[PDB]
Amino acid sequence: NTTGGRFVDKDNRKYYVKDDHKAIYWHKIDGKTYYFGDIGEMVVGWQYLEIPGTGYRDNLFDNQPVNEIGLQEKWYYFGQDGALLEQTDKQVLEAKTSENTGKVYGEQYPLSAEKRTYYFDNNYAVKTGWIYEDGNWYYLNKLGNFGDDSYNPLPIGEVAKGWTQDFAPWYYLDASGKMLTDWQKVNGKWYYFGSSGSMATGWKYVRGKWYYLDNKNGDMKTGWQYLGNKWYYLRSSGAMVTGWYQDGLTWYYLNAGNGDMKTGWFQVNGKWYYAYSSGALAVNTTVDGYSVNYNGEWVQ
Ligand SMILES: C[N+](C)(C)CCO
Ligand SMILES: C[N+](C)(C)CCO
Ligand SMILES: C[N+](C)(C)CCO
Ligand SMILES: C[N+](C)(C)CCO
Ligand SMILES: C[N+](C)(C)CCO
Ligand SMILES: C[N+](C)(C)CCO
Ligand SMILES: C[N+](C)(C)CCO
Repeated sequence: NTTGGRFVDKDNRKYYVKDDHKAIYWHKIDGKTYYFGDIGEMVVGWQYLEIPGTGYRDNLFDNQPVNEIGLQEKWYYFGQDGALLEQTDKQVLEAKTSENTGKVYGEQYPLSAEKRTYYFDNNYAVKTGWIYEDGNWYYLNKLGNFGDDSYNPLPIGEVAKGWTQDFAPWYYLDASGKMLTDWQKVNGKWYYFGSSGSMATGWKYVRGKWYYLDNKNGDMKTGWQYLGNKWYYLRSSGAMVTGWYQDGLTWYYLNAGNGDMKTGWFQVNGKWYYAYSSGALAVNTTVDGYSVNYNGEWVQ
């Protein structure tokens, strides 16, 4: 693509000069790809740059008009010689930090960070999103942090850990980035991630039992829960109860199918029972005149 010029050392930097003009941005020179930024300085190592190939940031020299278009940006790695790493699969590289990113030929060595595995797309840019590796799903960040002036792209392409949203469904990656599935206890509470990994919220039927995960935060509930102007009792295991349930000495009746707590007179196998407005089963007394025995049965 670019020819007739020659690399030059000057002012502690490396430039590519052709006819007294410093190349800028993306250039392909004799089988290798380089990036010279907005004024010519040759880059090395980790770089967050506008994507190449369009023409708006390619084959340009400081003696030319630069289109105001603001192109998408992604991470790229350049060798210490400024040559782009044309990887389409994976590479072990040092964790992107503030010290080892955006540097240029002529600057001192960064500061060791820690080696990590980075995956790449078919155009040599760091890959983002979900990936399945060695039997597990990992989420490679697609977004950076904050906005405009204080925007931070460092997180992009990194393996996510802990609670993470996918832009929104929530997921939880373990200490090594592994996405959890099914029942998992996190911070002492239970969560159900099903088989796809997305966090369940609200009511969920799992293995023949009903459970209620916080409609917002997803954490499994237990004990008495007032849901939808109805009471339900969830065992310590979280599983919903149906039928008779004794809390202390007080009895309650959870609807045989839906599970909601009953109040008022109700029948169970022909026999009549009465529950107060709190659910407490009436026993050995009279209810509006009708006698109820020790089992709460309406006797004559
Ligand atoms: C793990 N994935 C999120 C990619 C699968 C469910 O869509
Ligand atoms: C991040 N979540 C709200 C999904 C977890 C509850 O702490
Ligand atoms: C069955 N759960 C996974 C909900 C917890 C009981 O230990
Ligand atoms: C457990 N159920 C989902 C059936 C009751 C709430 O509608
Ligand atoms: C006769 N009882 C009122 C006790 C039964 C509900 O119909
Ligand atoms: C036992 N309950 C929580 C259902 C009654 C309080 O009114
Ligand atoms: C189970 N009951 C609530 C019906 C009474 C004890 O037999």
